[PDB]
Amino acid sequence: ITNARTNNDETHATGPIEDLNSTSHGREPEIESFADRAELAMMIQGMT
Amino acid sequence: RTIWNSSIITQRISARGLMNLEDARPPEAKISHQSELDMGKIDETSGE
Repeated sequence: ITNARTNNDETHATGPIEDLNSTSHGREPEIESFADRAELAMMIQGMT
Repeated sequence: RTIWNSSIITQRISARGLMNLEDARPPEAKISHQSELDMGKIDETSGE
């Protein structure tokens, strides 16, 4: 067993998928989303 | 708006609004309570 106080990346789970149920691969990217920012701060305005 | 005071937060509001939106009393303006404009005698022994 070894440790790592690391939270800025993964760099610890690597490998090739071998089946749509494979559970030990690397990491693939995700949908490129956007800002969608709406805070909750006592009379914020529209920005529609 | 998101936050909402759950109890009363206006004990230090003597007067709200000196306007005249229709050249009369604004229908939600607040003059002070008659309790805070009392001038009674003092017992001549200990102020009070």
